[PDB]
Amino acid sequence: PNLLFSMCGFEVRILPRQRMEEVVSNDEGVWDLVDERTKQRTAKAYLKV
Amino acid sequence: PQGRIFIKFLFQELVNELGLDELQLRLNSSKLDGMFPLEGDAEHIRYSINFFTAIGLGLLTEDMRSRLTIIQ
Repeated sequence: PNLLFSMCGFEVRILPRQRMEEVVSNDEGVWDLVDERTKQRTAKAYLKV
Repeated sequence: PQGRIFIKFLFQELVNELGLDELQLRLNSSKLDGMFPLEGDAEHIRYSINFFTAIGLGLLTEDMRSRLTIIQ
């Protein structure tokens, strides 16, 4: 389910909201990925250093 | 009108997490009456539908759009 990568010093774990099997409100160190058109949030990007 | 803006930000945030899909289900199951009049008072329904179409969504207003033609 995960898609990992890292750029600069950021490490990013991309979970599509689909396969998370649960959607939980999470802290501010976690991005929400918003589609262009549907204006939805389809994936959470977890950030670490 | 300040409060109007408040509502605007409220639903415009509340959409992005649900995505306008779950929105219609929750609302339709949340029995909001005073905000979504089906009982009558045409002009108020004009204000509601015109308002949500002013937000830029308006897809919550179809059930009320029917009641426009039913009033006329």
